[PDB]
Amino acid sequence: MNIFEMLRIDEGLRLKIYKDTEGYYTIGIGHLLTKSPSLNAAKSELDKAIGRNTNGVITKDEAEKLFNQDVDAATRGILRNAKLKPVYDSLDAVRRAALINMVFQMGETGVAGFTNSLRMLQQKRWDEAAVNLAKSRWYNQTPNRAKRVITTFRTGTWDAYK
Ligand SMILES: [Cl-]
Ligand SMILES: [Cl-]
Ligand SMILES: [Cl-]
Repeated sequence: MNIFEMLRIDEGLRLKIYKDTEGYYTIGIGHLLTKSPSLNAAKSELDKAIGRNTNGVITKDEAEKLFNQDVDAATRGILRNAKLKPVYDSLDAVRRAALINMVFQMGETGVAGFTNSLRMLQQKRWDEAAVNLAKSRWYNQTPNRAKRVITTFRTGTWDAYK
């Protein structure tokens, strides 16, 4: 397993514009297009992202390409964030993947706000961090996915994805 396969499992793959769990226009492997309620604003962002007139539909290669960009960008954003970088650097490879997963879903800002959990993760208090992570909108809104990520931070293994 690796970050790519992990995200592929959590986000799925859809080739036509769809709405995410929050109601936002997305495509591919969890590539958010816009928070705007307009399908037209979404198709336009799509064409700009792809470099062609898509008419709201992309190929598998294009979805994969967006995904590669988004993972890279997620990871690099973590290294550039003063609150996240130190946590990431302290983690082992498996847990690093868990933190990238949360940043991919919720944005760097969102994650950077889990101050207490980040502190427990850096201290390697796994069970305590698992408990704290769960007291969040994140966990209540997407319980299945959050548990998978939480178990990942707790155990340092990919068991939840097997
Ligand atoms: Cl893009
Ligand atoms: Cl460095
Ligand atoms: Cl879920």
